[PDB]
Amino acid sequence: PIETVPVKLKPGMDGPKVKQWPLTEEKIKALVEICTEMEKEGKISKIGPENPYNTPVFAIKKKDSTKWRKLVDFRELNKRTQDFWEVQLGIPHPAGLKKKKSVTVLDVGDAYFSVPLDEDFRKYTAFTIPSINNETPGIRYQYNVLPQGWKGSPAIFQSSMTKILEPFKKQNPDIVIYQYMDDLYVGSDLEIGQHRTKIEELRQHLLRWGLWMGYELHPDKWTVQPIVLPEKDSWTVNDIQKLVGKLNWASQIYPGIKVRQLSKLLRGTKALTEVIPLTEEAELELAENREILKEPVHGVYYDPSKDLIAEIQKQGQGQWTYQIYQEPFKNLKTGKYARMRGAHTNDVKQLTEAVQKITTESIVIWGKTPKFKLPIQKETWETWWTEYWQATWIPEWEFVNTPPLVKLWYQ
Amino acid sequence: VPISPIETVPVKLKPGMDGPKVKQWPLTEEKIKALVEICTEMEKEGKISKIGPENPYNTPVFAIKKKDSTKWRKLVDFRELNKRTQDFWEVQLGIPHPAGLKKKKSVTVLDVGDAYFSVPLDEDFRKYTAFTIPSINNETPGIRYQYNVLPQGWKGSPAIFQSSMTKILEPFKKQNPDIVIYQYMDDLYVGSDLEIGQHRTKIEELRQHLLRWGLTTPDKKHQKEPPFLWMGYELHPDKWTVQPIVLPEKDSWTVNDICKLVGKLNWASQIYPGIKVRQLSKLLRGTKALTEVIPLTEEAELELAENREILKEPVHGVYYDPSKDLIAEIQKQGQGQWTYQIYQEPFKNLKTGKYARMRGAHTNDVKQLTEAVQKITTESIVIWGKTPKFKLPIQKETWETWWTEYWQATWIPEWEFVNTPPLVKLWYQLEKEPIVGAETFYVDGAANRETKLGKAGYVTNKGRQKVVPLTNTTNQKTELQAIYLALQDSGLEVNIVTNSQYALGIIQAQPDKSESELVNQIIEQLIKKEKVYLAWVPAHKGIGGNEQVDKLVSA
DNA sequence: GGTCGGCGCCCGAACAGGGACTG
DNA sequence: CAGTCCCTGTTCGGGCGCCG
Repeated sequence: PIETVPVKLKPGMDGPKVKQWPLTEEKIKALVEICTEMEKEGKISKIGPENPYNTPVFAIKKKDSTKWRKLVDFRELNKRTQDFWEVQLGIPHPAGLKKKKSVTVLDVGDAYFSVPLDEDFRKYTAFTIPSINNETPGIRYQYNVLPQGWKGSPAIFQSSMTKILEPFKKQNPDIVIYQYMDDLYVGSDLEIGQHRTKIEELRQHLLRWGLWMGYELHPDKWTVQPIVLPEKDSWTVNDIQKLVGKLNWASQIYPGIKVRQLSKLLRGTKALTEVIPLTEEAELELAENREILKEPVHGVYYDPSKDLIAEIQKQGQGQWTYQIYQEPFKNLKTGKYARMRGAHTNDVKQLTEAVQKITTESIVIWGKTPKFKLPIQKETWETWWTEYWQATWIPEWEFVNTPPLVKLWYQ
Repeated sequence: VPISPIETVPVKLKPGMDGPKVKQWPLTEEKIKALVEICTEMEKEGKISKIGPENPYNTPVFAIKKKDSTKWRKLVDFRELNKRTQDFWEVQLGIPHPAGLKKKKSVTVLDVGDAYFSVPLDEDFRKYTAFTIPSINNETPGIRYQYNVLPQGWKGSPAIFQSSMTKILEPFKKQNPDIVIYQYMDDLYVGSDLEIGQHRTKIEELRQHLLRWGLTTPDKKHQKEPPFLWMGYELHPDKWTVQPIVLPEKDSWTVNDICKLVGKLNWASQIYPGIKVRQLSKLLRGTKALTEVIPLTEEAELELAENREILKEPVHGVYYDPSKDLIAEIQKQGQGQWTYQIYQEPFKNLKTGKYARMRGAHTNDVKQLTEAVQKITTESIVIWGKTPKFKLPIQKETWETWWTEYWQATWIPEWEFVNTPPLVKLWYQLEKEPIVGAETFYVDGAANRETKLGKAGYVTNKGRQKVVPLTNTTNQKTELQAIYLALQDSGLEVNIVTNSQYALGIIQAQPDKSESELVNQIIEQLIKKEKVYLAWVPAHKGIGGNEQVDKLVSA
């Protein structure tokens, strides 16, 4: 007996038409039990080939989670409905969430099943479940309620969500609550003990309205990875050539970098292993360049109308560096990840873990998911990335092949 | 017109477009009789109905012969209707494979006669399926019908049938869960671990369940005894094989004959191990006419004689056993060719295959091996839903050295080393640090865009120098040329400093084959060395001899 | 014959995006 | 400075195979 909020696509764009990729046996069995249960509860309903739209579907297991979780790759449908969840029913991003001592993520995706979906828009939520060895044709469904992983679900449920959080926000006016996709970010400066207690109060406060999980974050302990020059006492021709090449690349970001006096030490056609004493004019050019690398870049600020772009560089030995920017060489944040799961044995798992960590930071700081430039072949990523995904959202990505230049972001 | 028991599928046209209005082709008198005889029979059974002048739509119609039968098939040229009919999402995601079948006690295969003609069409859509049947006289106005079922040739007929057929089979599968029904169009593979007594009953229960919806299961197409003919294979109680493949024995080969030869060799490679179509596919490159006669090369005649000898011996595949692990083993066949076998017990292949795609202008064996592992993985997840364990002809230390040092993310699933030559290895290793006591070559090369003339050379720390003039070259070919000179004129250990990101990006990927002859000559020189250290410095910064050699190779 | 849908392979032409050099 | 071109990778169009 709930009225539906009318939803339309962006003008001049048809619905999504993305083929389903092969799924493993454990994933197909988990989707059949979930969809049959969702069909029994009226959440979904079978359709036919007269619906020309389709969206890929697979299943995941969150961190330290035994239960499977259905996930729909609504990245194409979210692009074709971008004007809805931004112009009409947007969500304000609290700038104080990133300054909390502890931030916890809650999966509230089960609440969106309580709200029905507009009848004219159900045609675009279609998805197909495959069968092993193509034993049976595709078993197609479509959503009758707000789908998990659709950017229009938290916008429609936002008015209902604020009224549920109003009694809790009143008693705790210092706690910041942000909602992105199927997740609820709750941050507070309280001690770690009483912080988890306030979470359980919010969990029971949400259970009495018809709704678990928990992933802890600490944004105040998020560090950045600056560009650092080596601190050598004896420099060789090879060291100075690598230093000049690194400072030449750094000059694209810090315009005050000079390599005039250092390159003068590379006049003769000397051997790479030969030791070179640093002149007086070169020791000052190196000390001044170290100071400029300490200063912040001039004119770097986040623009809400521009998309975020993230680049990841494989540094070996379980090390991974990254930078987030909207305009080139205007990095909003840099950093490095080390000793993640799959270190020293699996690159794809480390990259999948890195993308999830970077995306989570992009949500806490700016409230958007960046488009990734992944250092991996397309066929290598599309084969294994679903085996290591543990998040309810999926960012956009493209594939790059940039051989290492002068190892700029890692010593 | 009576109502069909099967629920219809609502079909629309694309918004803002009307039905087809095309004139009929001139038909031969032998096809006219074949159509009037079928049209008057489908009208009696309620599959087509007469229409008057109130239907302003029309589309051509013809008929082709059935294979190994005197009966004719009616087809409609719905090319104009398909353009304006709504888009459908096909539910046929792939093709089933016999290697993915499990051993069942009793097996039965049946076929539904005239599958499309047993499923009704949407009531509001029948008006757009109007056609004319010409009589034996050109002056006769002819009879006009409209379809009441799924026509053959319409782009929505296969998609509608597969989804309508699945909805009828769901209540039977829901009551009989242990029965395995492989549904592909009208072909129904029904297997069960039930005894042969209760199996015949369930088949007759299914033949009556399908009969309640207008789906006939004729005993002519019924199959009760092995070997079964299913999806183009021969299903035996313990093994399977493809139906007999016949390769043409042309004394003069055309381009279309090679395509039919390559197409059947690719189909044969799924169970016949060792099929190669490298030199035969080299006959199709740069060719324009399908009817152009092309002579067979010596490398293509040898490759054809080998594939003909493999097809002489009989091969058979087994069935999938979920209780034992899945194993895949790859072999480096030719230059750029790979073959693999998927099995659970030794020498009992579930299926075989080949991978030979050349990706990029520069590659090595480790990259191609990784691409093959990924092709086998995705293929295995389709058929069996799991990734097999791999037996790869690459040392464990060889792979550990590759992926740890490569700048891209790369990974291979759980695998083990099998010592089957030729092994896959890295043919050279660039040092991580400059080599002490090694001559340091500062190389550079440039060219002119207009004159296509350039220089390439080096200057070392021991006073050594060289400059070579080059004709019809580019800036990238000269910088590669300067590194090739430094490799030729140096000892076994050498440090090389360049300002070319292009030349450095190719060598660091450790290629062992390239489409460029200059790169292959650099590779052959790198294999002869013992220690090679490449380094990059920015140009125009007055760095070392890289400015002195830039001035020598400027023009 | 010159109908439809699906999947696979092989090729070339068109697209496209980055790096070094030039008015 | 924006305009090319040298190079390389991707995407798609079209032929064949196979199945219904």
